[PDB]
Amino acid sequence: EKTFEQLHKKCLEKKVLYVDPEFPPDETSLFYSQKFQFVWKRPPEICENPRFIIDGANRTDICQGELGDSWFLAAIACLTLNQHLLFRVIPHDQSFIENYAGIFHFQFWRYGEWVDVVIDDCLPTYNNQLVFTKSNHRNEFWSALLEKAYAKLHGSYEALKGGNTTEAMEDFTGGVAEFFEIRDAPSDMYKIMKKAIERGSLMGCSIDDGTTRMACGLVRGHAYSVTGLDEVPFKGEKVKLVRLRNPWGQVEWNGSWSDRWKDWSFVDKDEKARLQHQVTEDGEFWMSYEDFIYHFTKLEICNLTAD
Ligand SMILES: [Ca+2]
Ligand SMILES: [Ca+2]
Ligand SMILES: [Cl-]
Repeated sequence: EKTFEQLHKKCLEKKVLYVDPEFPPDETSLFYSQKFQFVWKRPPEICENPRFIIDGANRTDICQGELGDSWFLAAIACLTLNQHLLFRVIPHDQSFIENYAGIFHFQFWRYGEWVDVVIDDCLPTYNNQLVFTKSNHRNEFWSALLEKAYAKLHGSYEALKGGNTTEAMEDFTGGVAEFFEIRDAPSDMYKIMKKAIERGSLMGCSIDDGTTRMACGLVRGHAYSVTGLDEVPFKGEKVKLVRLRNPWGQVEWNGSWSDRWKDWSFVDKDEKARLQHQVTEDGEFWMSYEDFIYHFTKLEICNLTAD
């Protein structure tokens, strides 16, 4: 069939913007169950200087919109902790300012092989803003486009409503997903999680809802990304910590080790820097290992295939 390269070249020669026949910018690509609201617009119509990737592809670029696909977004965020893996999914040679023909592509691991998914860059908007996933930088479009490509792989945006983080992790790595009930967690699980993150394995977690917020700042039935583990010295003892990211890009733990916790004052300025401590409402936060195990019920690890 026609490769991305073939289609891209063709559009450039005809000086036309690609329109995807198989996943067109209309209601069919949005939903399946019902017929029901959004204007489709390409990023150069949304803003004056759109960019595919600004300041690197990282986890601050993944902010959930009006679609319940946290399971997928938590996994993208995890993937950005591992830049060399990330660039297999997101081909870097793509631009709005050079050889632009309104066509992009992404690679996913599917039937024991990398498959290429091609999309046009039309995206759902309302009042000229993205309604679905966006970057916290208003001119950056890779994450919105990746979501679109993944929606195409599943037939519609609506098909991304509900899923398991481990499905996305496998689709991005070709690794093998493993589950832990935190209830049955062994004594050394801090160490297990630490070794996994250092190995570049993707890790997500959630609080089971038997399938809007909690007082402590956590969200039930919601995929979080595990983005770090570390030990800090605090009042003469070493304290084990866990870092998580809510793929909403906001709404955080408000307990100990949270952003605004006063007893951060007792931590040395260099240690703060090593932990990348920042008081910012970005969805990312430290919490104690002890509080983590106490609130979270499910931990999912995707182990990279021993090449
Ligand atoms: Ca970025
Ligand atoms: Ca924060
Ligand atoms: Cl660009």
